[PDB]
Amino acid sequence: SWDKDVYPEPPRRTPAPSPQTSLPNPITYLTKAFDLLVDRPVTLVREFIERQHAKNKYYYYHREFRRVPDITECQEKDVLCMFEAEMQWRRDYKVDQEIVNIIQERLKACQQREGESHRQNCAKELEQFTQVVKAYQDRYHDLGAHYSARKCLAKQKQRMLAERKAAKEA
Amino acid sequence: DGPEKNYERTMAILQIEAEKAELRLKELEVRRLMRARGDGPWFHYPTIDKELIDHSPKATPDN
Repeated sequence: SWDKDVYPEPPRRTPAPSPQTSLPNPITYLTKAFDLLVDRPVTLVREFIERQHAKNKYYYYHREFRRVPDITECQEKDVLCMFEAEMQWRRDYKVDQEIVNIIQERLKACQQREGESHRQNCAKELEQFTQVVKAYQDRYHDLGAHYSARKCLAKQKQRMLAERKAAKEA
Repeated sequence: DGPEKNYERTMAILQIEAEKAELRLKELEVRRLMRARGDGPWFHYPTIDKELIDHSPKATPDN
């Protein structure tokens, strides 16, 4: 269905029913009615559709992009190299947006799953969210609507220069 | 159109436009030098033709 490592879940722990009353549980009998009247006919329809799909099985693939030289390796104003480097940077930018979305979805699912214990039990998801947001912010934030690989590089070199100076003074 | 056709069509467009931009910049530089120095085919304002001069002996000797 989906990669359990990319979208992890803990092992579910349900407690067995432990009635302390003589009254019948209306939920238990509604569950039987739902299984018989709703789930069973629904499952039959799907199984029929699944048979048709097996008769006609065909594939689609995930496009793989070869790495090309990046903007740091492009001569100034050499548009042919800048174009390939720029299109690559844009593709990675769209991928990093989705990486942050994956981490945000982990954080949101953990908070709902852990209930009232979420502040303690979701620490690791929160910490990972904090790190990827920091990395994403360093790469791309404040570039403006006309962002480009060139502006991304100019921002990185500014950060690197401040980091070198800070260590120099240290 | 597939993404490879558009991608490589873009490169062909970029090559033509980039080459034209370079030629446009050279022409401005070439024109500037030719006009300032007059050593090229452009801005070649005429001077009198020397084949109009008479070289035969004249009526008097000093010329």
